[PDB]
Amino acid sequence: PNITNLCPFDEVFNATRFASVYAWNRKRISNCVADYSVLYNLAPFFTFKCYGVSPTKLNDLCFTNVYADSFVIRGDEVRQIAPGQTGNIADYNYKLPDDFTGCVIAWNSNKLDSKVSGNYNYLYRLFRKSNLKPFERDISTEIYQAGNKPCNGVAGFNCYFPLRSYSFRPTYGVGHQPYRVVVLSFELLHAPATVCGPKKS
Amino acid sequence: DIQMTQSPSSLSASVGDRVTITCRASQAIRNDLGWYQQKPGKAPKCLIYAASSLQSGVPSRFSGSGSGTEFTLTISSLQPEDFATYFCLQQNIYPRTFGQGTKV
Amino acid sequence: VQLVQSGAEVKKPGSSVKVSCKASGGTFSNYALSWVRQAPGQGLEWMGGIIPIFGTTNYAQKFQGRVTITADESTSTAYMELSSLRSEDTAVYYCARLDGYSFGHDRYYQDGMDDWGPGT
Repeated sequence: PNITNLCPFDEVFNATRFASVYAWNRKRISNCVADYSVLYNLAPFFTFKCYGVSPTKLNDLCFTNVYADSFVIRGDEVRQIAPGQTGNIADYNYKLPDDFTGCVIAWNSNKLDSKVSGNYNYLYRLFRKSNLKPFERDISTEIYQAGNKPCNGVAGFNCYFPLRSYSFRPTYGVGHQPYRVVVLSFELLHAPATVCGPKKS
Repeated sequence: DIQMTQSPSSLSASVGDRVTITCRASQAIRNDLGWYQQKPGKAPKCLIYAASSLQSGVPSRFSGSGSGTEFTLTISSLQPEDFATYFCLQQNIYPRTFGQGTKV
Repeated sequence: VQLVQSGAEVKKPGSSVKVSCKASGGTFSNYALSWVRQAPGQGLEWMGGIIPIFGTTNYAQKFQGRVTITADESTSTAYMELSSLRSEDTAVYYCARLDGYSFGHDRYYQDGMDDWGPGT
């Protein structure tokens, strides 16, 4: 009957509290059948724009191991994640390369993430002295200096704490609402490919 | 502290013209230029946050652009209350600069 | 959030001027507060900023030490002493919160608060 086994996209998508933007939890996924049909439905997940491979061909030309990331970002920064646009959150927190396979998944989370008291546990970076290459993380929290003089110490003028916060009160409209972007990455490294979709009958 | 320069103040245009107000700095700052509309005898008001990002509560006839040192504001179509003066603010480093200029 | 401030002050030279503005409505003592001059024949000008929670002060060029700025977070009032007045140094004065970065709980409010005074 060719009965199969699964690997947790239920942990990837239906987790309780996601990670922050500056330290996004990269998860490697191997040795599966990859049921993307749950991912394919446009009713739970509003945005499924794909760049490397088509959504129709996702159950073919299958890959070695896939990389699942995570985000909680505002609705005005979802378009920014995709390659070709540089801004303030895909330039210093998550740089995507010009040609890559795999694609973003964005859905609203006003019920699960927006708290009336507040949600100051999401942090991001908008000052960095250097820039980003594709696909690294910057967990370190040294104080950014905007001037020639060594400012240092507490956060004064031209000292900046580089980890700034979101504000997720539910009074805000569409545009500042948490859109939990999960971006997949597909790679074809020289190895026996073992993440490949369910053919069944 | 770096200074900024704009276009000379002699801009005069009718209703329905393309506007190309320039604003240039002397050091490669990312996007931190703001623009402020000032009417005579009145407090200022923001129009756009920083480069393309636009302030809530205003009509969408305003746009801004620029990534290096050259910075532009563009009006899509003019309005009867367009008669004002527009200022650039540097942000980023703290000693700052107010770039001046008017449009009649 | 609104800013109120006092009326017209001494014009005759040789004296020093106290001008103060108070943040009325949602008293926030973390964001940077700035002073802006405007002449009838000249554009806007920046002189100095104040952090009310820390008390650090940064000034403009060529008149560091002429400007003294005092902050009190308890009464939500910010004071401004400027000495050595000229006849050509007259301007209408504004106080503003044009920098959206809070130093207390790491928040960066994007709008820039649109904070401006009435103008005296």
